[PDB]
Amino acid sequence: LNDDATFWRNARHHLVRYGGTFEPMIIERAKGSFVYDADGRAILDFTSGQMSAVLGHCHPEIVSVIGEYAGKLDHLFSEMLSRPVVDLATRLANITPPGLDRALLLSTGAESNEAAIRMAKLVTGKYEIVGFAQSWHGMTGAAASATYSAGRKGVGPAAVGSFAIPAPFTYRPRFERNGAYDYLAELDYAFDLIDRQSSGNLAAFIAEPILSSGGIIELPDGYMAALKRKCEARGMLLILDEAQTGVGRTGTMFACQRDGVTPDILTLSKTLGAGLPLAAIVTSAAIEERAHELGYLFYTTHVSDPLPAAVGLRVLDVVQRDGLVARANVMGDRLRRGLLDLMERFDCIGDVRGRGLLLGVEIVKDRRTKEPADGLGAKITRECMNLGLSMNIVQLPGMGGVFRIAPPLTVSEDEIDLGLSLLGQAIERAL
Amino acid sequence: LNDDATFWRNARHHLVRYGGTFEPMIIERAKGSFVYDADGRAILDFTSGQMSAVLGHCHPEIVSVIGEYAGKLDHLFSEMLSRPVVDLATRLANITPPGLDRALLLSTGAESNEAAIRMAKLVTGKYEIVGFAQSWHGMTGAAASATYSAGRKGVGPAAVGSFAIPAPFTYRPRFERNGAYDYLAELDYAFDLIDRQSSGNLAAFIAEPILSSGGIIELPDGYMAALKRKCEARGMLLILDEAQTGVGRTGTMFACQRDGVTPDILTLSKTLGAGLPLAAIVTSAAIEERAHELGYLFYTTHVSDPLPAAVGLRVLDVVQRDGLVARANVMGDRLRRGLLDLMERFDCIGDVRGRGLLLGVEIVKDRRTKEPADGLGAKITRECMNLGLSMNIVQLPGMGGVFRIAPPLTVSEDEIDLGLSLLGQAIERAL
Amino acid sequence: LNDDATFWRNARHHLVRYGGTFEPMIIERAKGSFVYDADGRAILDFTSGQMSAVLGHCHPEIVSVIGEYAGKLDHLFSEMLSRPVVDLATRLANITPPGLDRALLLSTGAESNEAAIRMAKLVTGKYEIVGFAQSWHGMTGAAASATYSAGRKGVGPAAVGSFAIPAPFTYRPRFERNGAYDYLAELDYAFDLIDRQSSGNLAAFIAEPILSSGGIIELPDGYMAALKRKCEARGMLLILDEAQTGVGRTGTMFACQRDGVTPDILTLSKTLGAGLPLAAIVTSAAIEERAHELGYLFYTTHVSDPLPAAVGLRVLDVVQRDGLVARANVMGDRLRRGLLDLMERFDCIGDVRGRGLLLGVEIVKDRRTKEPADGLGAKITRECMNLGLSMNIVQLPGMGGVFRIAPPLTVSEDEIDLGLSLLGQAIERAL
Amino acid sequence: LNDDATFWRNARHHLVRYGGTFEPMIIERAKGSFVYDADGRAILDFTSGQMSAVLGHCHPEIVSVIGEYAGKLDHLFSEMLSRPVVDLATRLANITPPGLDRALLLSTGAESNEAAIRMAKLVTGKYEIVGFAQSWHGMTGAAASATYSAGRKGVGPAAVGSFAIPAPFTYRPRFERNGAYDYLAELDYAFDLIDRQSSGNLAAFIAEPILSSGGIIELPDGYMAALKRKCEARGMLLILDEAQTGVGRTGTMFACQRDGVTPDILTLSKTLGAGLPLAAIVTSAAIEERAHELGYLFYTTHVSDPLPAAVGLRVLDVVQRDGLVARANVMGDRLRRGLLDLMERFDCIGDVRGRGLLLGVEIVKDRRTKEPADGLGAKITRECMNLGLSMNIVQLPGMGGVFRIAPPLTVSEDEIDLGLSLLGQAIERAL
Ligand SMILES: Cc1ncc(COP(=O)(O)O)c(/C=N/C2(P(=O)(O)O)CCCC2)c1O
Ligand SMILES: Cc1ncc(COP(=O)(O)O)c(/C=N/C2(P(=O)(O)O)CCCC2)c1O
Ligand SMILES: Cc1ncc(COP(=O)(O)O)c(/C=N/C2(P(=O)(O)O)CCCC2)c1O
Ligand SMILES: Cc1ncc(COP(=O)(O)O)c(/C=N/C2(P(=O)(O)O)CCCC2)c1O
Ligand SMILES: [K+]
Ligand SMILES: [K+]
Ligand SMILES: [K+]
Ligand SMILES: [K+]
Ligand code: NA
Ligand code: NA
Ligand code: NA
Ligand code: NA
Repeated sequence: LNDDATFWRNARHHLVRYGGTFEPMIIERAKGSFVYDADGRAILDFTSGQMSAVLGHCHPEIVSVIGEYAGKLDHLFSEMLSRPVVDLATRLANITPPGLDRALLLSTGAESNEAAIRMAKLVTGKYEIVGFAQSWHGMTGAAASATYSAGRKGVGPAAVGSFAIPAPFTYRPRFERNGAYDYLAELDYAFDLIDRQSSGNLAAFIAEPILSSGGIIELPDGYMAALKRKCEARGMLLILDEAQTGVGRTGTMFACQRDGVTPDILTLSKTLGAGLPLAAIVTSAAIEERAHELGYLFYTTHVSDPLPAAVGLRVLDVVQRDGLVARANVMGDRLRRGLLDLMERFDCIGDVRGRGLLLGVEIVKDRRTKEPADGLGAKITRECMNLGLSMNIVQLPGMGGVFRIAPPLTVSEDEIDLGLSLLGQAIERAL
Repeated sequence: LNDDATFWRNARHHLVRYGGTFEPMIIERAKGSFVYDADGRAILDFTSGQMSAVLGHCHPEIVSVIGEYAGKLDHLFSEMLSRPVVDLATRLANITPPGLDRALLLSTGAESNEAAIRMAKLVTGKYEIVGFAQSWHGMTGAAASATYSAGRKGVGPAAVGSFAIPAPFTYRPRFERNGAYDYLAELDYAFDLIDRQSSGNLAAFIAEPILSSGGIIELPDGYMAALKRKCEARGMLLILDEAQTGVGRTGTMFACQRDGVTPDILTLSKTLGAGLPLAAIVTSAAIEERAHELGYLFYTTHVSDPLPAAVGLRVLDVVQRDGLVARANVMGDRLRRGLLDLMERFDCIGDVRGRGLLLGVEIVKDRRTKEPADGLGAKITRECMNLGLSMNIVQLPGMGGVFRIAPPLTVSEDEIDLGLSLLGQAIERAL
Repeated sequence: LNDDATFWRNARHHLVRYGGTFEPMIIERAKGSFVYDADGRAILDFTSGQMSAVLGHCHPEIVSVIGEYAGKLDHLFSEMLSRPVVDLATRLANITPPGLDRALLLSTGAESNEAAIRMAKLVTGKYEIVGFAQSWHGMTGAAASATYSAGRKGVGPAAVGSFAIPAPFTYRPRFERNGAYDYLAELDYAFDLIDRQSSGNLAAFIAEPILSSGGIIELPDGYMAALKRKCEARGMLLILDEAQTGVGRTGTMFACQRDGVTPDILTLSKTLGAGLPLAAIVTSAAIEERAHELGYLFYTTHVSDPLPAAVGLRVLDVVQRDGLVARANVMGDRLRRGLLDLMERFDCIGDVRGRGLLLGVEIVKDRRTKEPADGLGAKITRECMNLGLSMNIVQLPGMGGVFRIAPPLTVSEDEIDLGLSLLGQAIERAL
Repeated sequence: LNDDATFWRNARHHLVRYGGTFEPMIIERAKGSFVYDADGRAILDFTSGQMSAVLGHCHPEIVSVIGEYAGKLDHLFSEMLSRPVVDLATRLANITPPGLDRALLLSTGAESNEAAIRMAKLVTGKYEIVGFAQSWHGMTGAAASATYSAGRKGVGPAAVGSFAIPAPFTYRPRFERNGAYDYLAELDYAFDLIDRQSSGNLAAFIAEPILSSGGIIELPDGYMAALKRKCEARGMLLILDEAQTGVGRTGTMFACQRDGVTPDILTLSKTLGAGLPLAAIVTSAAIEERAHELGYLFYTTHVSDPLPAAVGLRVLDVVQRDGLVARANVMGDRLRRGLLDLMERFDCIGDVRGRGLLLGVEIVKDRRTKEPADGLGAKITRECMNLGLSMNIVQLPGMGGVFRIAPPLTVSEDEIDLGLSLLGQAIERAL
């Protein structure tokens, strides 16, 4: 059982609480698209752990490689090179778009974002950063200064030069030009305001291709491209945060690949390490070169460690080989359809959005009003869990709560169906 | 060979440079107190990788556990608990001093420091942070704002409310009270200045028990304790950064254990993960409780992931079981003695300092003057490498460069001797 | 003549340049609505000096009082009270709206704004300030941090916590709700963005009732009132900057009197000192009381100096007695009509706006396009000067340049006509 | 009488309290070295109003000039030049040292300091400012960020990049080098710390030649000069704040004249306007030129207003003509001697310091201990007042309270004697 008093006792005595609430169970094992509690109950992992496990849990390939390096080459002095590093770095230059030539291998997403940010600041010699008002980039310093979906309060001033502008949001639009949502005019209007506040030290814009924590918000048609133009015009880098969208989750190796818009720095992590702590940034040779001339420094314990590098390489391998970017499209499409059927069935479902296997479902109380349904989302979620489906809903000011659905790229069709089912039941049972 | 042109070519085309210079070799394997290049040359790892591998490389225990969890329980949604987490958290409450009750399990040292810092800020409701002027806490946001040994330049304003005061440094003292180094009066004098600059929002003081990157600078007798008193008097937390001093490196599980001075938050990482990416903070139940009331948030992909948790637990186990804190004292003492013999032999050796197996050697040009010997340090280092001993020297304004010597806690006596020897030769050959 | 080489020589050798360009003449005397050059040429002062002389130049009443105190009571230790101070302070409590009870007497407008701002910060215990994106509050610290019409660049970071939102601008509207300019919805939309960026430390909103330097932009119907509501809802003070709108310039003693919306702090200066250096802030007894409890401090050399206090009292007197707030309405109305006739005559005149004797004229190249007419404004201005009429045009990104017309409240009708004429000619001659 | 209830009533209802406490009297007139209450009691003004009236109160010369311009040329558009301006600007280039060529004419001391500071920032392109830990520069933005004697608390973050270092203080020394106060080594030591905290954006150092509000602290022999060297070495401007030391108060036109060390920008105000609101900054032609190239802007209502300019010119005149810088030396010396006699008489007098007519008297409880005498200072002061001598004591952490004695440069010998007497009595009567 899940009731080990000792377990819960220590848990209560010795854990720092760091947000949300602990799931009332004890996970004892995980494999593929499931986790198993202490009763051996199998739980369908519709979020791939914390939105990371694209290969699923305990992937035999990973398990293989992990072992190899653990026993062969684990960790080294940060000034020593090894093959996994150069290989992974090289693979990355290779699978990313053109213009992305050199990589730096780290440990976390926020870390990856801090590296990028520091780099833009170094090469521009400026420090003002602009993000979206519903963004998430990490808990640390700079990444946190640019995160607006949450965390801004009660912990001192943000970094000097922090700005946000609204994310283009088709589902809940607020900028009309001629009786229609002109999100491109919204962008302009936001930028002028920014331009008016700047001290003249705009260094970069950071953006998630699809805002996840922000409620699965997809940058609409040509926005990304217009955005790059705002940056270029201002002598700013555009940094694309692909912690969750990267590595084939949206059914392209990299989301930025869909818009055909290549950023100045691309950051990776969650899906790169597929559950393990490995991250990276990728920049142009020109940018890398100037950073270097200017003395760029981003030296850590784990930068360039062989074991993690090895793990990411294997992940990229397996993804490539097992043709998982496409599987994300197939399954995603299988899932969307189901979500849309449910939506047919249930009025509380106000929106089915997202891409590939990064889908979002927006719970509303009234389709015409899109009145957020209060408590309803929490219910569905509670219910999914009982029914044995791990889910995640995010709730920001102004919108219905959103289910963030992101199963493993390796998920099966039945697993999808199974999931779609538990969900159907959870909603039925929650109304 | 180490000349694989392809290797070096890609390395040149695809790596972002992030500080220092790449060692001209290709590390192909590592085991125990050695790394091996592409020729199979065995290199004596006198820094335990990047000052992390207390168990040495590829420790069979680690290799065991790594495998287990990789294939059993890897990564989970951050709201799900599992045993390694609670166990490690519990172990930590247990082996740390009194007053340290609850832990948070993360991925990196800077991450660990950011968590701590944010926590102090949350509970004090203030934001000014004070560190030592030769500190190192990480590359990220807040950790970087409090790092003064380097990195402050060319990357925008530091965080609002950043201060430093000089570290008590016996080897090179600058505050005299009655014809003697009154480092305790220095502390007072520094604090008054701080008090005069504060906006009245002093939240914490952060400190390394022994400044490593800063040149193996040990806080002298009663300083730590006086320091805690400065904090207490100001309503500030004292955060102790034990990324490298922790986990028995200085011959106590935790350096703060030596002074009998327990901090408000203790951070751990490097030696905790023993090469793997795992970190932690530990605080009092009272502090944890208030943080929680105030909504403390520090939510990451890898917080509470079972695999890393598992790895740290095993590390603590093995350290305990194999009685490595003591081995650090034995070996350390074996090494110090040798360093002191060399010092007898060579005048360029102006100082042998540090504790346990965290020793520092300060290169000078003249003992009477303690004139830093220019280029000499770099030479010795170059030479050690040829002789097959990996070394690390750090150089700050005002001092001779310092060798940071920190072999694995598992190192053998011959390995020590061997090392002491290569060093003797490197110096001979460098003069 | 105006060519005194010596004069111009020294002027060139010994003056720090501080913006704009020096008028090529030498002002030798001033009286009423004119200044006279070194040739004795009379220049019609359509801006009342630097938008200050509501009584005109060298007002006999002022000249009287100035003398009195100069020879009777000039300057005192800031802890000594005298009658002019208490009288003026009292007069102010008396003529200002309800809710405004206590005054602080200073020297400059920026000074007045800094006092207010510091006060809001003290009583809220917060520090984030929000202004309009085309505002002007002064050159100093905080006033400059909240000034967005200009000056933000090349002089370091602005104050921590600085924000702006767009000013409601009917002439050039950019926020449409249902095929119309919903400036009230714009306000909401701006505030949400602000709310999303705040660290949770919103202390105040500062605003000019009519943006002058910003291009004579009048807050439209009910905006001010909605704004106050944004502040109230957020626990923020609303500070109204009436440096130029105050003291009857807009045909009400205080512009805020028109909307029937009373701010938490009101600041005064330009028109208060009527050319002399005297300023003030006025707050509620409740606010004053709390500031005091919290130790409010704003101690200067000239706070509470009798001479200036005396001068302002006399100004208020004379304004009252000579019924100048009304004269501002009469003359203003006389002037608007003329401006509108010109507008009839000339297409380059795209807008006649403002209130009382604070009128603005927006030069455009095409009425349909409202394309700013480039160089045209500068011409008209040059021409006015030749014709003997001192004018002022302000030019911000996105708009035609604007003439800021603000003659003395004491101006005569013929003087108005005269002015309207020189202008008619200047435009004719500039096309 | 001083009891006008109405007076006190309104005073209570309508005055914002802004620091300290109101003197319980009603000043009705002032002339020469006295102010007179409502009973006609004559009070000996030992602080020249708020340390401003070098000509004394209601100086007939001033009264003359004030009238002239009031009725002739008062205030103008900031782009119009007139003779008083150019004349005063020229006079200033003339009486100041070499290297000081161009002036900017403003209204207040803080204003003057903000102009200077902004200028340094513009020309260095940097923003970090360093001052003394017991400084006073003004209540506004930047001036307040650099003021450390008080005001730092409860009003938000200071400006980004604010630093202080300790002022060299012979009376109460805390840095010993070889059994002696090495204040020059203190300076070095402070600067290294600063160097370690800087983001590499040191723009200027600001300093009062003698810290007044800070307790009449005179920069010792060669310090100023060493300081200039710190700045030069760092590419920083040295800005000298001479609000009170300037204009012959210390018995040199400008205190910096004594050390033969000329700053990059010199600011003036208090004694320049001799009670009226007029200030100025003076810089080198080279600096002015570069500021200008870079677009320097510091545009105010009262910059370059003829009336105030006129008043300062007259002040400089009269000072020159009436040979008041020397009178400051004579009288000062007359006063010091008396203070030293008192000191002979009373043990509570621990220190007689200062220069010219800017003397300070430090009250202590024990000469050997220099234990600040608590309440004693306040007593003496209370007593002086009863005896009819207006005095001012300032009290900072760590020192006895200090009387700041600064009578008019025009003061007479008997007036000095008279003062020395009331003081003798006040102390007698306070013990
Ligand atoms: C006290 C402390 N706290 C946090 C950190 C940072 O942890 P991490 O960079 O992994 O986040 C470190 C990192 N130490 C070094 P080092 O091992 O060579 O001394 C990593 C490369 C240069 C600094 C550290 O000493
Ligand atoms: C775009 C992006 N960048 C960096 C990060 C941070 O990476 P990390 O916290 O590991 O440093 C994240 C983290 N995402 C979450 P999520 O998976 O539930 O959305 C981690 C828990 C709450 C935010 C992220 O989405
Ligand atoms: C060196 C310096 N610079 C600027 C200023 C500020 O000028 P102002 O406040 O008029 O702007 C001052 C003000 N001095 C006092 P003081 O005369 O009692 O010492 C004004 C009341 C308390 C501080 C000053 O000493
Ligand atoms: C609303 C407001 N608040 C404070 C101030 C500043 O007061 P001051 O500069 O005297 O401190 C001003 C100054 N206005 C001008 P203007 O008269 O030409 O518009 C001074 C020259 C350019 C800006 C102002 O409009
Ligand atoms: K490494
Ligand atoms: K996790
Ligand atoms: K005063
Ligand atoms: K002017
Ligand atoms: Na590429
Ligand atoms: Na413990
Ligand atoms: Na009123
Ligand atoms: Na000169």
